[PDB]
Amino acid sequence: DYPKTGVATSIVEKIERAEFNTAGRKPTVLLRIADFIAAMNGMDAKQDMQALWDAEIAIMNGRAQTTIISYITKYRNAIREAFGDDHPMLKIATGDAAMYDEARRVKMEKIANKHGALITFENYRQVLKICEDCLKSSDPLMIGIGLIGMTGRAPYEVFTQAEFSPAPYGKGVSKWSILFNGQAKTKQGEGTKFGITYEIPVLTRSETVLAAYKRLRESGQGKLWHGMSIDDFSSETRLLLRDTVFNLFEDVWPKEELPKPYGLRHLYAEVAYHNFAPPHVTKNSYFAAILGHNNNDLETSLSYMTYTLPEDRDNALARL
DNA sequence: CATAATAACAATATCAAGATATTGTTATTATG
Repeated sequence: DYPKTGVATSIVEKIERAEFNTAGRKPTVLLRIADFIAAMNGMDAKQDMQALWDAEIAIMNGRAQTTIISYITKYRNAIREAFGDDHPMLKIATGDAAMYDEARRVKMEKIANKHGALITFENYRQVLKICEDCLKSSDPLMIGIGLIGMTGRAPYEVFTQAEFSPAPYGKGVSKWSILFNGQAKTKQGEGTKFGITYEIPVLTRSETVLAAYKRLRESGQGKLWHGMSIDDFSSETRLLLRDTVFNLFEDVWPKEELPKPYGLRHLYAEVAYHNFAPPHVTKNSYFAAILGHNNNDLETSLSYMTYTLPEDRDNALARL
């Protein structure tokens, strides 16, 4: 209760921008958050805080649990922005503890189901070739896609904040590996890849990737993308990227699902493990190494194992 | 009447075991 007044400038600016729009939805949630932070101003009693949060929770009732959790993240971030990390509301404005447990349960359950039913990525070579061809395109979006397919970085990392640099092999450059900076979703942890330049494998010669990236950065849309926030990047590119991926790998992607930009990261993991993995490491370890995870974290890699390579599928049936 | 824009709505994958930050889908709105 040290600060009793505050303003979440993010939401407010997002509303002022949306005051004059040609079309689209009405920012109802942003409005509820704004009115929330507004009502929070001047409060010193915690019972009324609890009542406010009880009503606000009572609002988003007939919705999805994931949606509710995400919205709670929104509210909490708004509170942190407006007042600070010392406000009692942060201990009040949180989700029911039995909700997060159900979430975790469902998550690990899904992963477990995916691990018992791997998808055979039969035409993966064609996809890799498609990305490699996108590496030589003049459309920055395409170059971005191909970069996702080849270096395996996330769309946010690739389009907004990647720094690929030549990796030395003793003396000269490495043909099948580059350097990378910086990782996303790290939240600035002690043992995360925050501000860490580490070596990653690539699925085509390093000169080609470096060239395509150098072209990507110096473009107009590339400059428009650099340093962008996640919401900005979303509203700017998300649907276009989605439909371009939709149209690209239309008839070469596994029939069990639809082409999504993040599948290229999974395929990157599987293939680079299939080609470059040393004999004294496990799959989880190599995955954690090349994907850049928290220190001593091998469970996050479990979410990246959903595909199975045709050759493995073949020689596994060789035991007949 | 489609039509495109827009944010609600939703799920996944990370750092840390209690949530945050990314990626992914659809209903609404103004408008032409």
